[PDB]
Amino acid sequence: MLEAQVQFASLWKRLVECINGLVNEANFDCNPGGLSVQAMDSSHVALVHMLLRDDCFVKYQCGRNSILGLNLASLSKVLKIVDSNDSLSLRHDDDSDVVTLTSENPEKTRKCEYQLKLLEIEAESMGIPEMDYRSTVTLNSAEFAKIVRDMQVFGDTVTIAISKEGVKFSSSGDVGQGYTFLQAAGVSDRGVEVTMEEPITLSFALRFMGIFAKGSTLSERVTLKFAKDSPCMVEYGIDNVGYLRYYLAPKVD
Amino acid sequence: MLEAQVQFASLWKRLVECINGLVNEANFDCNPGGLSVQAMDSSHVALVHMLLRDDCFVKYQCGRNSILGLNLASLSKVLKIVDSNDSLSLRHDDDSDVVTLTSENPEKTRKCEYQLKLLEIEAESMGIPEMDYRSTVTLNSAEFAKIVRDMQVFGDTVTIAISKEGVKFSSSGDVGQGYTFLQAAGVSDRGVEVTMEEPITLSFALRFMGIFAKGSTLSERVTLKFAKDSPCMVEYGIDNVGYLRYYLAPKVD
Amino acid sequence: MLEAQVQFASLWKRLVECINGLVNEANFDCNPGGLSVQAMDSSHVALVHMLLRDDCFVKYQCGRNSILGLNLASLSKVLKIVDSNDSLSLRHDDDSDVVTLTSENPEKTRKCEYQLKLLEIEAESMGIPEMDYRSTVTLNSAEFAKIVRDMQVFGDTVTIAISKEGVKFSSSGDVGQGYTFLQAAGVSDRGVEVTMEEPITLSFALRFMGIFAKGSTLSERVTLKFAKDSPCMVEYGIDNVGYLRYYLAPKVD
Repeated sequence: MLEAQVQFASLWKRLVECINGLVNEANFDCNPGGLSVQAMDSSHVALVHMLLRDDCFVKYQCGRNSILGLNLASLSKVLKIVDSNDSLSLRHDDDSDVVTLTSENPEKTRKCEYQLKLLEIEAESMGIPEMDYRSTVTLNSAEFAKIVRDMQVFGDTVTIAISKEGVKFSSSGDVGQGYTFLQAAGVSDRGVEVTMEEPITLSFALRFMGIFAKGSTLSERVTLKFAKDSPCMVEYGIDNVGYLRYYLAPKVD
Repeated sequence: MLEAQVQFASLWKRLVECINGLVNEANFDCNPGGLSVQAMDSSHVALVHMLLRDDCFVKYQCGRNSILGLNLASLSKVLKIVDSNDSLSLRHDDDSDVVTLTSENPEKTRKCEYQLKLLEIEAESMGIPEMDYRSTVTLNSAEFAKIVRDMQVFGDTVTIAISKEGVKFSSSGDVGQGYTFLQAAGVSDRGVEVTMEEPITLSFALRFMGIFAKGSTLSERVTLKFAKDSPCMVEYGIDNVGYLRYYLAPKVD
Repeated sequence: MLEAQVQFASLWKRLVECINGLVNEANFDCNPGGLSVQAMDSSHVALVHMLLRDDCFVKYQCGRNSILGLNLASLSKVLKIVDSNDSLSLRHDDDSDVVTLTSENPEKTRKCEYQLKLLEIEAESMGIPEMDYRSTVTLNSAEFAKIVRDMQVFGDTVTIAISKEGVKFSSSGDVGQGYTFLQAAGVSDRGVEVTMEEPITLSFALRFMGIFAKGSTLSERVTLKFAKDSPCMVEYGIDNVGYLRYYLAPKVD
């Protein structure tokens, strides 16, 4: 008999969005740890890990370690109609086969309740190739989102070069050739924060880069980790309550 | 002969929207009382009745009861171009076969004039239902619009359950099952008012409540009236110079 | 060598949009007097002339008069991505065959470089039509723009009529008939400025007037010159650094 009440429904909304863009169904591992979603796309090139630490909710209950699959496509539909600044309780009951969403006014005068059938989804299998180590770059999430969305006019293959205090995005297509340089501002105190062990230059699929970048709604900064010849990682982190990561394979030559 | 000129054309633009949702030609009864439209949708389930009273216009001249058939499609198209803050004169001459919309700039520097051919429309049939209403809820027009656009994600029939302190809007369907609930106590003399004759519960095509709920461009509040086994009424008041009133058959067996 | 950096990219962005809606490829003559584009629509009925005087750029080098033909589709695409308020520099090296675009932050913090392949476009026939007569009218660009879009709900041919008093745009079609009238009697002494010799009433292909009107993003005002049985002209002066000028064939039975 799980329960998970976040305070501003806007979060769930911005999440399911990001994630729906990559898989249309997925399992919600509910542990008293918190909620997590792990999943791959249909072409098995990209990974989603999302954590919501139990201390992220304003209520919580997971004595059990239950799993709930559901339709993201449908959750996305129900979530679009849910006011941004309403509260939102996820809920289950033993073998119910139905999860139930519950929105309430701040002023406690509007109450909505939505109920989705669940699935019925198979074991995750592949997950968590780790750990990149070699180079880290951090930057403006929405800056980043733009840069991908931008490169896409050229090819659907971005190339990321990590230089001494440099991160360079190139692409090629029929149109021609673009790039974008970002020098590293550093380092304190109260811009781009490269931190390489290496000049390393991998490249990636833009379709998928794009899917990821939708994350910029959850976090102002975004972190990119690389390892020559390994699944790279893009991490959007909630400040005190969890993270969203994507891993994606390089192109090989 | 008929001249009828409103100050700000926004009002016309907004109204033809409301009603072009239900029917695409209507007869306008023009009489010295003012303009009135009364129309029924092709399936005979929903009736519109709109009245702009004579004083809604900055000036109004209607010797005799003439009837003009107008293609709401075309009208709507022409109103889309007329500016919100311009004035609009609707005029028709003795045996003119056409009606003419003239619009002027507040500063009289610009003058637009549009002529619409006018149709002959088979007489709009069944008459206004009434009257005794067990119940009467009155909530925010814009809220109500959201509620019916919301319910539409589920299925296309909305059940409206009326309680004291409550009115429940429920759906069902392939995506699942929602309900939005609005409560009604306090506070005189300072939400959602309700009225005690009985607990009553009817349901209705969402297709049509949708068409209705565009009424929220005309009035901050909408009023719902209901009676057992009878056509509900949704009335939006136009600034105390007319009303837009809709009626829909329950989806009873 | 050639090198032409404008201060705010906005200009090129709004510019390519204008001409891109007339031809999808065209020639960029760059002489030391400035940049010029002459272009004819495929249907050989209408004409773009566009100049930007050398004083218009923050840096401008053009010792000899080289031509660059290039794809307006691609160019439009690249400039959608470029920030309005970034600098943007245009370069071509001896016979390079590729032009390079270079955007930069005001604060030199992000740098972008795009490269496009150029082409050979064949010279488009007839120079520009010379003789102009005493019909003129100058209005708000944006009001002009609205009027075409407006007149287009009726037909596909606007009829422009210059009188001492004002200019009359009219149009007919399925929907009905419509006109817009504007006047210019006096300013006396602090929008419309007619200055004709004789009354003159031509008509025109709305499709193109639409295309032309996009110019309104360039200049707050717009001048239309006419001449009995001749191609009219629409001029959008850039603010003393250039002009965008369109020529269209009248339509006579």
